[PDB]
Amino acid sequence: MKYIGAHVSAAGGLANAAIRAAEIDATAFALFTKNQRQWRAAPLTTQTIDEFKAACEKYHYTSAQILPHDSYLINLGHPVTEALEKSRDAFIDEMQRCEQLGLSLLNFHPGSHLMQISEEDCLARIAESINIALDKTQGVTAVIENTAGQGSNLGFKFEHLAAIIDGVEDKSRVGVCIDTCHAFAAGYDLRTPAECEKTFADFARTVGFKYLRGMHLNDAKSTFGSRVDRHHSLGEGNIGHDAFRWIMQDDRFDGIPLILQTINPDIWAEEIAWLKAQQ
DNA sequence: GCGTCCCGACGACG
DNA sequence: CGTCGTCGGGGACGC
Ligand SMILES: [Zn+2]
Ligand SMILES: [Zn+2]
Ligand SMILES: [Zn+2]
Repeated sequence: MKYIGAHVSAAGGLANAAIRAAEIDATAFALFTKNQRQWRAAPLTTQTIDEFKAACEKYHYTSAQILPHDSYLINLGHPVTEALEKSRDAFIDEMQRCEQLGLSLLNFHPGSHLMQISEEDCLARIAESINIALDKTQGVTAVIENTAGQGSNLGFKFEHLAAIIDGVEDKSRVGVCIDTCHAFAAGYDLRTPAECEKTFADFARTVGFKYLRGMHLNDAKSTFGSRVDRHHSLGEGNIGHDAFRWIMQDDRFDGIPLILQTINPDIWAEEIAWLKAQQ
C-alpha cells in the first residue's frame, strides 16, 4: 500500500485541506498548519481542531497519511543564539499544533549556517533543536527533509541527515523525507532506474529506510548537481518519469505519505492518477 | 535592487 | 458572497 497525494491548500481552514485532498482522489496529503511565511498564527481553536478531525474521519485520512510541513522561517541551526531560540520556539509550536490535530509527523527543513558557523556546529544545533522539541511534545515524529543545498543550507547530503540523527536522543521520533528534486539538485542521479537503485542503495547505507517517513515526488526544472531548488511537473523536468515509475514499483516506499509539490496544482489529479497507474 | 521560488489571513473590490 | 491584492519578512536564485 502506497499513499499518494499532494501538498494541498489550507486556505480557509485545515479541514478544507482534507477536502481539497479528497477532491483530487489523494490517499495522502501535506499541508501547513499555519502560514509558513509569518512567525505568529492564532492558536488553533477547538472548533478548527474538531472540524479538521471530522473532515479527516469522513474521508478516512489517517495520521499515517498526513505530512504537515513547518514554517519557512525556522532555522534549527541558526548561528545566532537569539534567532535560534526563536526558531526553536516556533518549531515547538508547530509540533504542539500537530499533537492537537492528532498528526504524528512533522516535515521540516534542517537549517543553515548562514556563513557564520561551521557545518558541524550547525548540524549539532539541529540535533539539539530536535531533542529539545521532542522533549516538549509527545507523539509527533520530527521528519527531516533533504535539501537542494542552496546558499548556506545544509541537508543536501545523506550524511547530514545521518549526523543529525546520531545526535537525536529519542530515535523513535526522528525520521526523514526524501524530495526527488532536492536529491537530484544535490547531485544524486535518478534519471534512470540504474541510478535510482544506486542513489537509494547509498541512502540505505548512510541513513537506512527505517527512517524514511515520507517522500516529495517532484521533477526538476533545475539541473543535476545545480544545488538549485526549482521543481517541475512529473516528466516535464530534467529528472523524467522513469524515476517516479521506478519509485511507484519499489515496495521500500510503502506506508508513507508520497507528496507532490509539482509546479502546476491544476494537474495534480492527473499526476496522482498517473502515479497510481504505475504500480 | 527587484521579481520569483520554496502561501493563508483578511481587508478592499465589485 | 466570491475573488483579488497585500502583508508577512527566512533564505535564495538569477538577472
Ligand atoms: Zn520542504
Ligand atoms: Zn520538498
Ligand atoms: Zn523544493
